[PDB]
Amino acid sequence: VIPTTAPRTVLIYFAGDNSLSGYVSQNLRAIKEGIERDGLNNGNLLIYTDKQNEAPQLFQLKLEADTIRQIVLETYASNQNSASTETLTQIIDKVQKEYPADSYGLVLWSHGTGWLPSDIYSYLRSNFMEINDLASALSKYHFDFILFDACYMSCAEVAYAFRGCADYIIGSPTEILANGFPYQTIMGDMFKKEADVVGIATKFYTYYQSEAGTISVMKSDELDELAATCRTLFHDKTESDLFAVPVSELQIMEYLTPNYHALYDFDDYVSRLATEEQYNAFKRSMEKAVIYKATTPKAVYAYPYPYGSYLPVNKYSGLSIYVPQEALPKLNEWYKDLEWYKDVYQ
Repeated sequence: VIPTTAPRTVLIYFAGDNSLSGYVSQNLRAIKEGIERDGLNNGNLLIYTDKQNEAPQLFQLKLEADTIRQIVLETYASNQNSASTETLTQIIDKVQKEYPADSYGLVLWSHGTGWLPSDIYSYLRSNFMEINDLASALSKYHFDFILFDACYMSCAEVAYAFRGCADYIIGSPTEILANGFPYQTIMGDMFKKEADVVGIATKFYTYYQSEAGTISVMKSDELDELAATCRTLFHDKTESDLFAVPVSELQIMEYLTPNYHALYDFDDYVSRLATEEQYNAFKRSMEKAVIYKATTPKAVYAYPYPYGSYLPVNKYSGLSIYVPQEALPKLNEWYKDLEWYKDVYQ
């Protein structure tokens, strides 16, 4: 018999209650198999779900003898809105209070449009994870990692917005469809004394290696330098300068609609605007900030239902970026409220 404190408490928060509830169940199956395969290094694993035809609930999963024990802690009223950041921080507070640990991690599962505005389709002339409210809500915490099991979250704008509340950010610059992350192989990595964020991303790549998927890991204390380096090439560009960049030449990252796209490869975009000197500086900053990245030959997209699309990843920096475009004035104006824009474009 040995005394020990928990090296980490991790909350996996499924913002479900939609067409994708089946996927929450599949992921819960993968998580239970992963705990049974790895154990949890004395850590605590808490799950929040809000499935359709089910009340929202917070429960612990733990290993007991040779098997999983689910302990349904709280069952919430059904007027609890799980896509609300107030709900998210209510749950985080409860977990931290009842499961204190040497450190914390957060997995946010939400398949949809990621951080882009609710009106995104409208803005492209054709949201729980709205970047400013979410970053504001989480800014009072400190996580060792946030794993975004969501589309398009590996972009400069998100990595920058969350730099203060997480040491590392794990996500995809493109879509993650179906179940999402391979929970059945990453559970032990989340609970090492230091979270093995590179392990987690390498497992995502290994799982999807014969199919399609993109992953990256950002080191948050390198993001201030990345923004400063980008500031040197963006802060003197007029709207007319920006609009002269031809997106038809750029590596696509986002593909929700067939005519206008918001997000493209970060490095590719910057290479159209930077001087040689600025571009070399940018590459050095990216080498420090993006500590792991991997991609298959193609990226997979939901559009068009129900077959979807596979598009070639010919350039891959591990980060997507918004590209301002003359044809997207409402999206350009929305963009002006992001912290990245204010600090980098000014």
